[PDB]
Amino acid sequence: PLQSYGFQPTYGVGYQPYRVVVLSFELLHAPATVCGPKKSTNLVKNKCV
Amino acid sequence: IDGYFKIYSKHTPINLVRDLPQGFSALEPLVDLPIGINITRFQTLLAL
Ligand SMILES: *[C@@H]1O[C@H](CO)[C@@H](O)[C@H](O)[C@H]1NC(C)=O
Repeated sequence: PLQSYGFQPTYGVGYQPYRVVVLSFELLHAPATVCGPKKSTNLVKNKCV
Repeated sequence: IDGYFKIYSKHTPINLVRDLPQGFSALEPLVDLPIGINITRFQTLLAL
């Protein structure tokens, strides 16, 4: 049922080994736990902002 | 609360034999847990 990949540097585009990573995620069955960075800026004082 | 699990803790000394003492104290929050699973009952754990 299994055949072995054989990769050599002589291979052209498409025949080369292409490492693939997929980031599958689950939607809102719980409080949010994983996400991106919320950017923060410098602090200011003595002026309404 | 809506999947969020909240535990409030308070450390305090006491000198009494068996029952709950009389007095006033408040429990500050310790940590909130974003678990998101349902609970129907609970059970305590001991040291053998
Ligand atoms: C826990 O069980 C209740 C019972 O109906 C269900 O409504 C609820 O969605 C369950 N919690 C989760 C996170 O699936």
